[PDB]
Amino acid sequence: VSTLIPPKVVSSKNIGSAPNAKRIANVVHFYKSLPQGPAPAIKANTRLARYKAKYFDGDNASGKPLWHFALGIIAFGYSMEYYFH
Amino acid sequence: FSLYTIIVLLVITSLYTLTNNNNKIIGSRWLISQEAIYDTIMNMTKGQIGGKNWGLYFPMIFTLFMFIFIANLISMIPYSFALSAHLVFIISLSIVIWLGNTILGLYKHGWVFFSLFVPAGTPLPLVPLLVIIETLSYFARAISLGLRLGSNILAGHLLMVILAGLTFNFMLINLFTLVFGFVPLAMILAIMMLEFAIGIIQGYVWAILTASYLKDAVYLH
Repeated sequence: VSTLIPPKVVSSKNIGSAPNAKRIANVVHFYKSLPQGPAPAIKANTRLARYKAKYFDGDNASGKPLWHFALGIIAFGYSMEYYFH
Repeated sequence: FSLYTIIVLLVITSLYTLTNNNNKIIGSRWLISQEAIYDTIMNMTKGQIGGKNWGLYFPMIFTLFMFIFIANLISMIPYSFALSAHLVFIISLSIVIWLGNTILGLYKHGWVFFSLFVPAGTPLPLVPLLVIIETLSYFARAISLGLRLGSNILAGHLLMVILAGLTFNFMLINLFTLVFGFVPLAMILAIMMLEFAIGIIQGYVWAILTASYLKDAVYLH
């Protein structure tokens, strides 16, 4: 004889179907993350890492590193050809 | 030649390892140069071998694709890395690919693989001729893959070499120091832009042909 109780029965009722499914996905995606640009890790110098933080950086990454690599390759090849040819 | 083949390994290993500053989702300036080619590869592979088992049989076509296109790229440096002017490796691995798709067909189909050389519907009095018509072309297209890439790359390498060697009297003693006397340099530059174009296009088209042979192998037509 008791009336229905919508706001009293919300323990099992969630927000539709998709919103409750994505609530767990969105609650923790924003929890454990850097606030703003933390840990840049820019500093690196290990020849390969020296190239990474010197010319191979993605801020520009223009053809200048490629031209420098080609210049070094042809400089080595000149001596190689002198040895061979 | 061994040290020169390691160089292309180092350059394309650095394509991602020496590119991503922090492995950002937005992508670095050289991560894009590889994800774009990956997108193109997945696109025309699902276009050509579209259906089941295409994903399982995509990766080796992909690997051949970068192999060939950076192999063509290194042929731009003036001491051109055109396989050290030997280029027989292309033929050997073309034969390898032919054996690979032959075994693919022989395992996926077996006796049905012999029906790959005959189409679905043929006239009865004319099938015994068309079977041998379609067979020898299939066994023969094991050098056609090699001579294509070999042709383009080393033909370019030796034509620039020949033009450079033929350019002896252009400015030292010849009084014509204009483009009339500098035709060698002009056609050298034109044929090098042509070389870059044909290298990239031929890498893409050989990817297409290898995907087509794989489609002929794993499926029946």
